[PDB]
Amino acid sequence: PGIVELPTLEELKVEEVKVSSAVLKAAAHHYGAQCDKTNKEFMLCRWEEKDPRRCLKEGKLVNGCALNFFRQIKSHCAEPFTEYWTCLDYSNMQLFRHCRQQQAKFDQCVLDKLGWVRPDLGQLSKVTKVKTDRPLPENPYHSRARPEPNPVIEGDLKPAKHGTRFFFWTV
Amino acid sequence: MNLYTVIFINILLSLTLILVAFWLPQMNLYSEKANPYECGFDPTSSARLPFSMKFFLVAITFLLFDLEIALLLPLPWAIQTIKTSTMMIMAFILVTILSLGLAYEWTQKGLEWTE
Amino acid sequence: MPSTFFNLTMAFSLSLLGTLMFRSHLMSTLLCLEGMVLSLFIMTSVTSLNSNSMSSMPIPITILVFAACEAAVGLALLVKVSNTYGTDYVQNLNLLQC
Amino acid sequence: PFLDIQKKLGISLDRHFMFLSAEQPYKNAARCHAFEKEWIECAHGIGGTRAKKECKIEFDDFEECLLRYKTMRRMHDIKKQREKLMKEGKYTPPPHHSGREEPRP
Amino acid sequence: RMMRWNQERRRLLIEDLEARIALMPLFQAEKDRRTLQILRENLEEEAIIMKDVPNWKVGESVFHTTRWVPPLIGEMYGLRTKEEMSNANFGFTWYT
Amino acid sequence: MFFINILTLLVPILIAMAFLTLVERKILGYMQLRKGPNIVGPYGILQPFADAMKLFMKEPMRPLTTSMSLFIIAPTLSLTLALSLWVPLPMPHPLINLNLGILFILATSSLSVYSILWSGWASNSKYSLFGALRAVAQTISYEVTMAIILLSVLLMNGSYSLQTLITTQEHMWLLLPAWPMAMMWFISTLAETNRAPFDLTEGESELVSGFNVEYAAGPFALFFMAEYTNIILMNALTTIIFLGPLYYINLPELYSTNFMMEALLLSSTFLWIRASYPRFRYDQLMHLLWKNFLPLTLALCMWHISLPIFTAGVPPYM
Amino acid sequence: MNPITLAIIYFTIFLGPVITMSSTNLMLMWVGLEFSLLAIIPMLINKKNPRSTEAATKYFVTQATASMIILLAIVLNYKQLGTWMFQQQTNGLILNMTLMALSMKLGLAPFHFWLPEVTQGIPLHMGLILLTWQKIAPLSILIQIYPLLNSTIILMLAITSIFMGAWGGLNQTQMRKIMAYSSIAHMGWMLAILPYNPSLTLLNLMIYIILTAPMFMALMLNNSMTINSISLLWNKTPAMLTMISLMLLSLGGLPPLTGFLPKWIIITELMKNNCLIMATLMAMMALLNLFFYTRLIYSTSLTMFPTNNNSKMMTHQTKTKPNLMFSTLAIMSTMTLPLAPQLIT
Amino acid sequence: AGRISAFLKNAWAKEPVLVVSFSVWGLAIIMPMISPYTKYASMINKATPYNYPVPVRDDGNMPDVPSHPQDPLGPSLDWLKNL
Amino acid sequence: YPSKETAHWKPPPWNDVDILKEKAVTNMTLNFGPQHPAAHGVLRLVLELSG
Ligand SMILES: CCCCCCCCCCCCCCCCCC(=O)OC[C@H](COP(=O)([O-])OCC[N+](C)(C)C)OC(=O)CCCCCCCCCCCCCCCCC
Ligand SMILES: CCCCCCCCCCCCCCCCCC(=O)OC[C@H](COP(=O)(O)OCCN)OC(=O)CCCCCCCCCCCCCCCCC
Repeated sequence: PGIVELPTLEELKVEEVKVSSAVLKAAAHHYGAQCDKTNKEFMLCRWEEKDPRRCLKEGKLVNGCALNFFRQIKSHCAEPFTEYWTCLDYSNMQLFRHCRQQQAKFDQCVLDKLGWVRPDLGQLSKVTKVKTDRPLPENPYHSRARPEPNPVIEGDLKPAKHGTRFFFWTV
Repeated sequence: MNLYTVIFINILLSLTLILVAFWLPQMNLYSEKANPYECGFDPTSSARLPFSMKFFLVAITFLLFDLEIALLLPLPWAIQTIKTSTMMIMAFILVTILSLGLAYEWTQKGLEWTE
Repeated sequence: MPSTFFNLTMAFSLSLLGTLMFRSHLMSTLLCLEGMVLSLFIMTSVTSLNSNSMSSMPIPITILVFAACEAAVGLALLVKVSNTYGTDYVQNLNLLQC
Repeated sequence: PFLDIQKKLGISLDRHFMFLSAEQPYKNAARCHAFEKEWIECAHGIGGTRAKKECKIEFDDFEECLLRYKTMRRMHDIKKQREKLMKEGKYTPPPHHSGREEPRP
Repeated sequence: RMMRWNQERRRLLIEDLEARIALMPLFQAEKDRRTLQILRENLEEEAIIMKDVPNWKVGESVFHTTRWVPPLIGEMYGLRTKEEMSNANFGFTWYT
Repeated sequence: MFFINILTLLVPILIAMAFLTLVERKILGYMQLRKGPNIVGPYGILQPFADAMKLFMKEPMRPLTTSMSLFIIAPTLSLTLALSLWVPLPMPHPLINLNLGILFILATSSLSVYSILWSGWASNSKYSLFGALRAVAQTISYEVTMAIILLSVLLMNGSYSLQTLITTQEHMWLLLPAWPMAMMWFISTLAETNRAPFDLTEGESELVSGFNVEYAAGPFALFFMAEYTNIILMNALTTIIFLGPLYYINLPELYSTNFMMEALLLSSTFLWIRASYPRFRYDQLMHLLWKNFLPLTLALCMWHISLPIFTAGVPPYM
Repeated sequence: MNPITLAIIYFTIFLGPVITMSSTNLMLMWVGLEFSLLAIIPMLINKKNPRSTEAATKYFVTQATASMIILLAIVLNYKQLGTWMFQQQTNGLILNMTLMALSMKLGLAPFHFWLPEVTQGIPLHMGLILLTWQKIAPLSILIQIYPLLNSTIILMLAITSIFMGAWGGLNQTQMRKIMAYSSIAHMGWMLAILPYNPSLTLLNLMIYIILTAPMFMALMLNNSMTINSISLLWNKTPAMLTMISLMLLSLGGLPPLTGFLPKWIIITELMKNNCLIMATLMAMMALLNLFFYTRLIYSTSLTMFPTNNNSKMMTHQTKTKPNLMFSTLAIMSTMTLPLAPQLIT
Repeated sequence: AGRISAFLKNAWAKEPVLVVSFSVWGLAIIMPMISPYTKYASMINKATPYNYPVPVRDDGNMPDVPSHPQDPLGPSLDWLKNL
Repeated sequence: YPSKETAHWKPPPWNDVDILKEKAVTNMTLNFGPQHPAAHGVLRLVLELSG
């Protein structure tokens, strides 16, 4: 068949976040609260257009929003966040329940500065509407034309002509 | 990889122990040394003869009950379902049916040993 | 996966060949039946795991349940045969020709 | 089925897990969900004979997704040509295929 | 006590899953970008290797449809090292 | 470093097994108004090493009627499965972290039963055959009952891992919610480990020695090591499951110390029970585990199905 | 058997084929087959004699092997197509293995060697239950996949089934063996018409069931297991000789009995599909079947074999054994040829 | 009835294991039908977010779904927090 | 239709219960003692056991 069209390394080049998973989980709730709109736009485009090559711009926007978020944290709340993700990184599961004083101090810092409020229980996990100017793909599966059904026969149900017509049986 | 490594280490350790146990001490074996043990007398018959089993029905019941265990074992993931009423009813039905089978066999003396 | 599935199919073929080619031991025939069952379970399980068909993952457990009921009934019949004859010999189980 | 008691009563005792693209636990899509969906959408309403004749493209795509025969043949041809070029020495692997690269998250 | 502690554990699990949900779009973007990069360098290597093979289309799909087919582990790690292939195959299973 | 971890798990478990033999001799003696070994070594502490060296410098038996392959295979299989069952236990961190830990435990225990069975059949003797058949009946009864017990307990726990059991018992022992099935699990571990009153396979008075009556020296030592390692193993599993040691993230040494103390107490309880009670008859063991334990186990399994549903205390998946 | 276990066993015997016919999933059809086999074994071995034990053992291992081959076909189809039904493009090897295993479950030649032996040594009511009820579910499975099957292998199985059934019925004197070879021949006819028109397969199955049921009931009247035992029926139940003769002639396919109708319409459909050689060979072997039926008729009805002295005491005693459903089935299997367009669809 | 109570006392004296088993079976049957927390288990399992909440495309016609996670609209878990 | 290969056959019994030769009960014989803890040292208990 036809060859596959996939973008080049220059199109796939972006400023990646060289940030560990414990750091991400420490900053998880505020990243989900502040950078929510761009992330939801990227998830909407990914779940509408199944092709990942149609969403590279949205992915780069997501990376840019995450970079801006972490740069803001580094600018204002460096030390409490540093000790918070360190205490998170000590645990094997990175459980939130082991480090609550560091979480409280980091939350206080990002509350008195930057006005950020941690999301409550059940807020990040609910379905949100999102406004976008990207058109809805009418044929996401690249489906061919469906074959037409059989020409169903209509009409009144007349009796059988000359009975059953089974050999010599009259009716 | 780590589990395979420690299993192999256990295998090597036990093989080394039985190998040194068989090649370290002095060997002196003769016919009466290696004849089978029957409390000082010769065995009347071979031990490969048929040996009657008085709990064979309980063993077959154990096969069926072990498969009932296999059915009941996905419960710790089944309790996470959205429709907990259906799961609870189905689990109750399964355990009640198992208990009724056990009670019927107990009534019909299947748990008792033959002879 | 295809080499593994071919080996599992050949294992089923060998177990079926053992079932179809009797020796003196009905217990050995039942063991060949259980080997066929085991090959079927492994084939179904690796197919479900390869295709990520968690909806069809209860099917191997159902196979095990019904096959264990089959093995249970076979053991009960072997008990009856041994009570009749003293052995489980298929050469003793032959008096229905006339 | 030989008897359509399930369709007459409207129940679904076993009709909801007949294929890969059926209902799945926790919405974990099976492999070739899209291909099987396209095959069933094509084949629905036209009968078995017309489905075999006219939905051959969808069936072939679904079969290729499920068994990956042509993908295996293509990868085997690529690797065989690569190892032949290595044997005659007129090709070298790139660094990112030979183990040393610049990783990305 | 088990009821109260299990309810608290459920709340903690929901908090952890919400953290995962908040981190998921970035992970998805990075994962598909990495997959596209690996497929691109595999395509370039296929162009280099089989340029002399007759009747060979570089990057030809095996599907009649033009929609996206997510690549297999064998597709995206076939031309890389055997240790990386084994890490992709048995890594999670053999990590204990 | 992983090999060093293997060594520092395996070697201390073996030394603890040997000193479990010594402490069984001492505790049984002091419960029998005598002293037990205090001559070989300072306080008898060189007695297990003396016994091990004597057994490994005595010649083994290779009887004429005996199937050599299975006769050799069974004791090394028993020791390997004992150490394999030891490998995934968390104290509070396991050497090998598994998801289906208790399923691994059940499979390895049944394979150890197979080691006993193959030893009894390979040693072509009538007392060995008696020991094998008694092992078959015993493992039938305790297998079904212990499987249902562990199913109910982990239904309360929520997953098959054992660090999850530590997290479950972070605030309270499972003995308080699940003490009847804790008693039935304790009896099941006695029957699994073949300890009195449910030994019945190394029947000292009924048989001569049972399944290992033809085994001598080295392989007999392997069987004894496997059995006593299984004793410490099952008591360690019991205290991990039911009597949750205090776990703190900053220091796991407190967990290890509490686990050690409770496991020592349960092992001493095993020796205490062996001193106290006479042996069951092996049909009475099956009748017990199938007529008293099993109906109550099914009822409590239904109760633990219902309990998180009507209390909304369904445990977390992770 | 206490009524609790009677209800459990009979309900599972009923439930097996019902699940098989109602099931969309091949796995549920297979577990219906498992239900039928497992539930019917204890009633086979219920009399607890060595012959019943041998019959139960042979039936168990045969059906277990055939069910394992069925399960192999189902798993291979699930591997190839990802679904739980042979839809249209399943492999011909898979379909042929399904056909072969279902033919071994049905008991048609050359997989027929167990059926006269299993039918012997079991009581007459269990032979009836076997030879009527146990064939519905495998036939339903075959009917569901009729356009996919291989006509060559099906026709070979059918022609050897009819040949071996005719020869076996010619040789045997035991009534259970005679009925088993009759089952083999009629199953051959049903399989022969299966790929072309399964409606005729169902018609022949229903005609065979309503002919086999009262013949087994008439055997059940006096426990006549032998040609001689059914031959002295004139002293025991003289009023049943005419219906015995008519039902045996209907089994032979003689016009104007209604048992001529399945063979007639199957031959007609084969002629429509241009298999004249197969149709003619099947008809000649059906004539051989009619020969051993006619010898049975000569023994029981047209001649009068010598009787015993204790038959006087048996005539002194009175019986209530023939049920209400015997005569209905006998009449509907004897005098229903003029309703042939209604019997066909 | 007096004879029923006498039989129950005799069973409790001689075979208490079966009495406890039947009582626990009955309690496990009847307890979820009377407890007020029974709906809460299904609601907790529904509220547990194993899958990503896929956003919907807003056409301006549904006002019930929230635009942002920190909005008053949507299925809040205050009942679980205060449970 | 008797032939050389089937002339040795007998008709089946009227009640399908065949008269079989009574198989000898092969009970296991055990020497309980004299070297046995329960045999008190000098007892040779010959035990005929079924199971
Ligand atoms: C690991 C944690 C600790 C575990 C315990 C460890 C310390 C104790 C160890 C003692 C030594 C044991 C040595 C082996 C003993 C073997 C004998 C034996 O145990 O036999 C079992 C005996 C058997 O008794 P039996 O056999 O004598 O009884 C006769 C029975 N017939 C006639 C049928 C033969 O007891 C049991 O089976 C009971 C098991 C435990 C039951 C617990 C029930 C608790 C209450 C439940 C709830 C009740 C209320 C319900 C709701 C009401 C609401 C209104
Ligand atoms: C004397 C002969 C003895 C023969 C018998 C040997 C018995 C060994 C001990 C008992 C084993 C019982 C069965 C265990 C099967 C594996 C259990 C299991 O759950 O393994 C899964 C685990 C990781 O999986 P999971 O927990 O999901 O974790 C994923 C994220 N961490 O781990 C894995 O996925 C690792 C997969 C491999 C684990 C088993 C390794 C076995 C090694 C071979 C042993 C035999 C060697 C051959 C004979 C040598 C000569 C005698």
